[PDB]
Amino acid sequence: SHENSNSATEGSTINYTTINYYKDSYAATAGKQSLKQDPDKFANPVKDIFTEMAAPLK
Amino acid sequence: SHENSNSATEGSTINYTTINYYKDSYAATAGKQSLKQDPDKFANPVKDIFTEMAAPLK
Amino acid sequence: GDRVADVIESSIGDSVSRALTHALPAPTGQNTQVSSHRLDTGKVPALQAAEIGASSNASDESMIETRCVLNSHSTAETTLDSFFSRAGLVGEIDLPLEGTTNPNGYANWDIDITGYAQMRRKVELFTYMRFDAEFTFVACTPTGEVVPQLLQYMFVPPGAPKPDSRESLAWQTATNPSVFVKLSDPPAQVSVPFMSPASAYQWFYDGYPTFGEHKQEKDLEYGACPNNMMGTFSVRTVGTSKSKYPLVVRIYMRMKHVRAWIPRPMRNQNYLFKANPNYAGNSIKPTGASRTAITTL
Amino acid sequence: EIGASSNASDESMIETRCVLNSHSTAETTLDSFFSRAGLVGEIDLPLEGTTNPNGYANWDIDITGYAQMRRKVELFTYMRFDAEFTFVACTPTGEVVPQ
Amino acid sequence: LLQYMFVPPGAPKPDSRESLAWQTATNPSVFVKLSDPPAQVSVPFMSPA
Amino acid sequence: SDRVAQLTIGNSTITTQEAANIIVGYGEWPSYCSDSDATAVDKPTRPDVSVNRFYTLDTKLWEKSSKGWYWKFPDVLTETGVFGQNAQFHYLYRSGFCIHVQCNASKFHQGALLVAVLPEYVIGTVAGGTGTEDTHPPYKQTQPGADGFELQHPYVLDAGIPISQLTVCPHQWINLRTNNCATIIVPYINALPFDSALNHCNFGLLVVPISPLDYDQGATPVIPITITLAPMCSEFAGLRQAVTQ
Amino acid sequence: GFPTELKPGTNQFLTTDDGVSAPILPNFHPTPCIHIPGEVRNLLELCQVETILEVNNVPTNATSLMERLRFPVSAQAGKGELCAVFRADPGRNGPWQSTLLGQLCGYYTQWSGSLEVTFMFTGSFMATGKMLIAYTPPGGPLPKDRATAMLGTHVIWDFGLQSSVTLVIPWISNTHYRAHARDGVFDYYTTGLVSIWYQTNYVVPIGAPNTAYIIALAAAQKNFTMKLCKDASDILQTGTIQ
Amino acid sequence: GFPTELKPGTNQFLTTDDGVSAPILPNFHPTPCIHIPGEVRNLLELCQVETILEVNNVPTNATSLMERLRFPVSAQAGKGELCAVFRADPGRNGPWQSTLLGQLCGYYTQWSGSLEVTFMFTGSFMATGKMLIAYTPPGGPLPKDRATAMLGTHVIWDFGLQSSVTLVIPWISNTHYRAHARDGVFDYYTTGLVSIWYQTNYVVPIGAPNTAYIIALAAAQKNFTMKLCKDASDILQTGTIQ
Amino acid sequence: GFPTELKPGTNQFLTTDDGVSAPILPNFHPTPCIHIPGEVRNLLELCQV
Amino acid sequence: ATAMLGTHVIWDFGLQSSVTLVIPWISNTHYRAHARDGVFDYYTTGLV
Ligand SMILES: CCO/N=C/c1ccc(OCC[C@@H](C)CCN2CCN(c3ccnc(C(N)=O)c3)C2=O)cc1
Repeated sequence: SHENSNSATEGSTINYTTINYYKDSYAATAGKQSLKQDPDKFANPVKDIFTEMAAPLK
Repeated sequence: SHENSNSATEGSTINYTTINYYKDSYAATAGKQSLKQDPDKFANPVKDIFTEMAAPLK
Repeated sequence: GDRVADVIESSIGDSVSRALTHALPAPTGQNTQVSSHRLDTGKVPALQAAEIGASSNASDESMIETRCVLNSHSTAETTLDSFFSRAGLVGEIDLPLEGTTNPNGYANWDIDITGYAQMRRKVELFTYMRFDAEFTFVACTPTGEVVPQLLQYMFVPPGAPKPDSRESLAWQTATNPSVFVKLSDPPAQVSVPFMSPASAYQWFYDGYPTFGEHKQEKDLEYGACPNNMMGTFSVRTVGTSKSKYPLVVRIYMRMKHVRAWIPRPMRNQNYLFKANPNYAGNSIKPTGASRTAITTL
Repeated sequence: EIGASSNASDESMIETRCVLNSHSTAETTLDSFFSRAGLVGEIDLPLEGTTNPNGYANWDIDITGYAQMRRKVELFTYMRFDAEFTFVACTPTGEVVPQ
Repeated sequence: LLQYMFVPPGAPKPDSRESLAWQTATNPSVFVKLSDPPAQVSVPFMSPA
Repeated sequence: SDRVAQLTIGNSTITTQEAANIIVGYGEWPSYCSDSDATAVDKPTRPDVSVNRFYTLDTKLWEKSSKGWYWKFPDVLTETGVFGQNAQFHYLYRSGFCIHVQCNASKFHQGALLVAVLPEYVIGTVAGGTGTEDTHPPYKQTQPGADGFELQHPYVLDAGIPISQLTVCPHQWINLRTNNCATIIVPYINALPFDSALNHCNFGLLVVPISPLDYDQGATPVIPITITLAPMCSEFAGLRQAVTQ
Repeated sequence: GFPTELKPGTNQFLTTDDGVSAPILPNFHPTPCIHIPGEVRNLLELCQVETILEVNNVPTNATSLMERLRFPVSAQAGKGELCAVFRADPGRNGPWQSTLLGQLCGYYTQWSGSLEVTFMFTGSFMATGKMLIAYTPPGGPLPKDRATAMLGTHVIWDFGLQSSVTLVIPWISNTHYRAHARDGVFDYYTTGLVSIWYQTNYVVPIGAPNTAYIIALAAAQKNFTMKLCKDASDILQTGTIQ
Repeated sequence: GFPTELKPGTNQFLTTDDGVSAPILPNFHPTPCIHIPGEVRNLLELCQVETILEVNNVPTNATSLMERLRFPVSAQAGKGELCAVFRADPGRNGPWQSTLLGQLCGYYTQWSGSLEVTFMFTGSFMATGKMLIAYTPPGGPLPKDRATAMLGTHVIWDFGLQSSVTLVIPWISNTHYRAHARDGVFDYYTTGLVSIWYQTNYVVPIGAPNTAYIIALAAAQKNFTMKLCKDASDILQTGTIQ
Repeated sequence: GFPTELKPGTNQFLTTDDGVSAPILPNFHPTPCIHIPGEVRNLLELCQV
Repeated sequence: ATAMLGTHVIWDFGLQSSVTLVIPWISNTHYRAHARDGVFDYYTTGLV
């Protein structure tokens, strides 16, 4: 389909698989999102990463 | 589709991408228009064009 | 040109934001590997230093003797779209015959979804959100009866004239988008794009919208971010004469194509007002249940 | 005096930085501006009245009776276009009757 | 006009016709008229077993 | 080797022999605004060393009964050094921050402070106690300046949200038996590339004691908590006369 | 028949819906389109054409309306006096309303771009002068003196053979787009102020008028765009149009 | 027209139906999306971030709420005394409610995965001690003594330079997923109990406090997932929000 | 819109009609199916016992 | 708060008993003569 690229997720790090019948992409369905995760951004945002075996403070 | 060419924009300097289910093209959707512009026709309709750097009256 | 060394070697202007982490595909829960007894010195997975600010890296494998478990449990239902793309109530509009509110057969609702707790608490888990939305409009009398009445919904963006009566000229709707529908027809439904001047809507704005002295009488503007004010939703019965029926319009919103940034603590005190996080100071309650002693269930 | 608009740009009036502008111009095309349904005519068929009490009415096709739509088209002198016409009927209270 | 709502274990059960739970922001709800054809939906295998 | 550290930027250097590593907010270092994210066309000014340096702005006393404090960024610096002047003369501002909270004691003192950064930290009022009055916080409470402000109800962060979940934000703890400082690096966080340093506070810095300060009679009772911070990658645009608010 | 299922939206009439509708005149062919000069393709083409800015929007009686199209300058006392001021906000009530840009701007909720105002001096050939035209970005209050205005974006204009000078109001915003600004919270989107001061003085010899007028022409730069169509704030009709 | 036949479901509005709806603003283009730090992609990303577990969920008066964030330890008499206990059930009323995991858990009917609780000792550097933290899988009643707790999954914690220790509550279930457990038949899904005992004793020299506090941080392991979206048990609003 | 024409049968609910119905739980994934002895495939399997 | 605006070092007592403050050469002239009260204060290095 040759429509407009006016979706809120146009240019996202996760590609979607949607359905639409109109010339404006935001009219499309939610579809399926990409199953990528990055827990470290929140759970482990340390500069110098420390291993599991070693002692965190040495 | 093999329909009639009875649209108001048949033979325009801008091509459209439309949808239709009838034999008469004017029944079609508005679609998307070509994004061409020509400001000079109104903003600068001078015979002898003058540069930006130079002085308009010399 | 550049000649002095400090200028040639400076990092001033680097637009590439270095990232310490990156996303990996994770369509299923992680598996469990076999493990055996470990009796070592130097190695100590169980000991952590929470002060650092990171969460424990200790895993089942290193704390107990585990077996192998092939985990095929999906992670699909916890994506942002899975969580938010479910229509919920965000607005109610009454059009009574004899009343004190909108007895003139029309109403103007400022588009603001923070009037309902269920939906509000979910979106406030994040600071910034960007998304498209599907809006559904359910109309009927206050008993839930369906009557043969024609309505007109019109989206009035900021700066467009707000209708001031049922016969207002603004209903000519030559440019604003309007929907004409019957209470007998199924609920009206349309798709709305991301309309903010900003890259995202934000449920929290720790600032003021204008400059100047922020004296007592203007403190009501603290936290007000125009980037979130998308406009007015106007409704009217279609006619020069009053309607014969009392009506109610329920507005449901279903987000889609969602992106969110900056997670935050979740509301734990009842909401009081749309515009802010004010809470009843004399009723600050614990986040959850309590008990008599720390040594008893 | 020449009759042309200024050719001066930001670049030459102040020290500028580079800005990659990806703001679309799509919403200002003629179809984007006009292809939005607006009111251009009203026809009354009253039971007891002074206008059309005989159960029929003739309306001269003329869209200049309403300001919003009129002001938009009068921005241009000549226009050529196809059109989609929608007809909304109901009683004066907005009631739907089996007629 | 009726409202059917699926309340899974642990979700708040409505205690009145005006209960807040009807906001149905997460549970799936169907709004339909007795005049419309019978409502119809597909349900997956939801057991923990 | 993770306990010792030196932070040098501008004409200032910080040292610590009891650190606990460094946190980089949301895993990304501060950076200048790219030409594709930018929108304003004037060439920005990037003062560099004269504004990206460490500023020690305030010292609070940790007491056995202290409830906790907070500071707003960039509010805390708007009237200090060259950074302040640039924030005043320009409409547009953007930068990152390196926050270093200091608090030392003895091997006989105890207590733990939670140091966290909360973006768009909107403050709420107790609504007249009954919650029937729609009151609003005053300017001196939303933008307290360098002296900061003391939390009235830390459990709900004075905004109806559980402090018990504040750790979902970039943070570190100062557990006296372990470390004597917390260092958090924060990138520019906003929905716009640039914004006003005066009307908008990008995030708030919270320093709250979760485990109360304690010690025996005879040990130094005055235990200060000092706040030092440095802007990173400061950029300014939209020049005109200076304005304080 | 083929199994279908009606979904919400069914039967509704959305005024901006771009659909297909049955044609009333089958096999009809329109009159061919001959060539006609001046075809426009995009409203942005018109926003770049300068129109007269009513800086002097004060007189209101019918017989004096034309005076709004020009403001005066005259010999002063060399104290860097103020000539005129106005908000740069294009979609706001004020001077910009007289311009085609301001009017078209009214049909869109948001805009983005640099602006330009060109001032034409219509005094006599023997009149000379130097003016300071300044643009104060958001947050800066109306300059009390020339020394304060001079701290912002400005142009120093010298009267001469070139009758005009252009002040560029560069796009300096926090947000990518601005909505129409007005008093209240929406002042968040204000563009700023424009002030005109005497740099030296208006000088003339014996025999030439001591007062002359300046005409201001405004339009948009090529980086200017608008989004989110809306109805204009005005509806030019009182009762029914007969 | 094309032969069709309406089927049941026609006209209904299902709130979780993922369909297509006509766009209200044709040819509209959103403001470009600039880079913003901290984007989240899946709620599971947040379940792995530790938050404070209110083990000491007993004080209820406003002025003492903060005391819920930490529980105490102090010199005992060496009889392997009990320090504290709590259910491991994450989506159940109790301590876990203070954690972000417990809260997000409330929006899902079923969960599956291992859990982890990290205990941080905030006593003085001169304080030493050894605690026994135990996890009793389903069927085991609250341990009467340390000798009974010790028979289950446990960790023996030694105070030292490393202020914290992690107790892993490994996923030990009969079913692949557990629904939220509560009193009654749904106790079928209970995770078990966690008890903390003194292995030796809290020891300190002259000059240091005889009482110190422990802060508990909880989150989920990487094998943790949740299914079947549902509304949370709470609705934070009394009357209409004005 | 696309020209259609409703035919008889429209709106009826036939209990043995094998059709498609909207799913109430988008992106839901059932508990995996472990091995269980004695699966039956056809009632004829039982008629021979 | 005023001192902090200049070149400074923040010293933390610990195993390393010492800390070094560097008084970087920040002068207008390439060389300084010995400074004393009066016009020769022109050559003063500054304060610590
Ligand atoms: C025929 C015409 O049919 N037209 C339908 C139609 C329906 C809905 C439309 O608009 C949807 C815009 C919604 C999604 C934005 C909701 N947002 C974002 C940020 N925000 C917000 C943030 C912080 N604080 C507050 C606060 N109130 O204190 C509020 C919000 O409420 C437009 C048109």
